Amino acid sequence: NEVVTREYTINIHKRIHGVGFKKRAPRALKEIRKFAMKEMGTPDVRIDTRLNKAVWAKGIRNVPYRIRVRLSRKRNEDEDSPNKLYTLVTYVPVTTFKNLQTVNVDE
Amino acid sequence: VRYSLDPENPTKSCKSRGSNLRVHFKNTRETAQAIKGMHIRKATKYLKDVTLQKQCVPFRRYNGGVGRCAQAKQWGWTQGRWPKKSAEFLLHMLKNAESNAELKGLDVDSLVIEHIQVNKAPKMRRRTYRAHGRINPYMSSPCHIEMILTEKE
Amino acid sequence: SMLRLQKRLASSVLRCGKKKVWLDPNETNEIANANSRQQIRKLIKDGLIIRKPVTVHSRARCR
Amino acid sequence: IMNQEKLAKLQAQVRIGGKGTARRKKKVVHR
Amino acid sequence: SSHKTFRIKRFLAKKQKQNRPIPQWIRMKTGNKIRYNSKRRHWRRTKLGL
RNA sequence: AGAUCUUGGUGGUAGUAGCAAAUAUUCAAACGAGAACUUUGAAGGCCGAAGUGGAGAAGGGUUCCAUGUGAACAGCAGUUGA
Ligand SMILES: [Mg+2]
Ligand SMILES: [Mg+2]
Ligand SMILES: [Mg+2]
Ligand SMILES: [Mg+2]
Ligand SMILES: [Mg+2]
Ligand SMILES: [Mg+2]
Ligand SMILES: [Mg+2]
Ligand SMILES: [Mg+2]
Ligand SMILES: [Mg+2]
Ligand SMILES: [Mg+2]
Ligand SMILES: [Mg+2]
Repeated sequence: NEVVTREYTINIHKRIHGVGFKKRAPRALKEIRKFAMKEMGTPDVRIDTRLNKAVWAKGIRNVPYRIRVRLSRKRNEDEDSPNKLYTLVTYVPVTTFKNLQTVNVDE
Repeated sequence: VRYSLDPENPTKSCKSRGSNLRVHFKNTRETAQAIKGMHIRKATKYLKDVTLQKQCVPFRRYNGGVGRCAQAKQWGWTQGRWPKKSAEFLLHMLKNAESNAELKGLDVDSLVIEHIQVNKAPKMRRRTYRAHGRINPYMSSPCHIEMILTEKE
Repeated sequence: SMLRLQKRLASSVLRCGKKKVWLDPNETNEIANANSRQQIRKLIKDGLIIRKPVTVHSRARCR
Repeated sequence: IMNQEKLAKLQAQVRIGGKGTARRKKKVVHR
Repeated sequence: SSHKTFRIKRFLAKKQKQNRPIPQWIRMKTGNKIRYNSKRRHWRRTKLGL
C-alpha cells in the first residue's frame, strides 16, 4: 500500500551525539526529517508543530534522547506538484520507551 | 543580430541569446564548456543535476583555488563545482531556444548544442570600504551568452 | 499577506505592546482588509484580534 | 446546540496555543 | 531639528520642491538632450549646504 | 618606450583574500513565478528598568504615513526597505 501509517521510535541521542550546544535541536529536526525520508521514501516531509515543540521542549541543547513519532504517508494529490506523496510526522507522547517496537497503525 | 559562428544550415538550427546577465562570467564559461556538444535533453538533465549537486562542471581554465571533488573524475579533471546560478541561467536560455525551435517547427528531440559562447559584459561598479579610509571597487562580472542548437540524430 | 500595519494599529488600540497582539492566522485576508482603527476595533469585537495575557511571573516562591 | 460532531471540532478552534495559554473566547462574523 | 527658523524652513521647502524627477513629456520635446534630473539629491548620500 | 610622466582604459593576481566582536534559532501556513531572510501563528532564547524599553536637546530635512514597483542600491537574498 501507499497510504500507510506507522509508529516508530527515534534515537535522537544517537543521531545528535557530538553536535554542539547551539545546534542540537535544529540538527534533531534535520535528523527527524532525514529519518522520515529514509523510512517512507518521500522527499516531501512535513513535521507537526506539536512534534517541533516536543523536540524543543527542553531547550536548544538538552534534546530528549528518544522520541516516539508517527509517520503517515498521505496523498499530495491536491495540486500540480512534482511529488504525489508526502509524509506527515506527528508526536506520540509515551511514558516509557521500553519494549516499544515499530508498529503498523490502522486508520 | 550578428552571432559568431553562423550555422552551416539556418533551417535545421535555432538561436538563443542573452545580454548583461547577472551571473559570474568564469562560472558560466565553465558550465557552457561542460554542456557544449550535448544533446538538449542530456544538457537539461545535466544542468538540473548540477543544481542538485549530483553532477559537477569541471573548472579547467578558471580553476584558481577551486576545490577537488569526486564527481570531477567523470571528466578528465580533478577540480569541479556546482554553479547553481549559471546552471539556472543556462536552463532558461535552453528553454527559450527550445521555444524558438518550436516556432521554427523543427522537433526538439534531436537538437544538439553545437555553438555556445560566453562573453564578458560591461562591468557594474559597487563600492567597498577598507582599513585606513580607503575605497576599493566591488565590480560585478556579467556575461553575454549565445547559443546555436542544431538538429541531428 | 503582510500585517505589520494591522499589528501596529491593534497594539495602539488595545493599549498593549505588539507582544500581546494576537492576529488570527486563519483569517489573514479579513485582517489584511483592515486599514483603519475603526476596522481594527471591529475585528477586536469580532474576536479575530485578541490581547494575549501577561506572561506569568509568580511570587509564590518568594512568599 | 452542541452535538458530538460539533464538540470534537470545537476543541480545535478554542485552542490557539500549547499548555499554559489562554483559550479563544469567540470567532464571530458580522457584515 | 524640530525647532527651526522661518528662513531655514523656507530653504528646506524649496529644496524639497526642486528634488523631484523630470516630467515624462520633456524627453519628447524637439532637441531635448536631457535624459534625467542630474541634480537629484538624497538626504543620506549628500547633505545640504546649511 | 621610458620622465615613481598626465588622462583614460584593461589584465595577471583571482572566482582568490574575504563576507568570523556583542549565546540562537526551529516548525507550520499565507502571499508569491520564486522564501534560510517577508508576514501570521506556535516554540526556544536574548536585552533584563544604568535596557536592545518609552520620550526629548543638538544635528538631519521629509528620512514620517499609505499605496505600488522589483531596473539600480540595501557588499547573500528579499515577495522586504530609511
Ligand atoms: Mg591560489
Ligand atoms: Mg571593510
Ligand atoms: Mg573612515
Ligand atoms: Mg551621515
Ligand atoms: Mg606611450
Ligand atoms: Mg574563500
Ligand atoms: Mg569568514
Ligand atoms: Mg536574561
Ligand atoms: Mg532610550
Ligand atoms: Mg517608513
Ligand atoms: Mg545584495
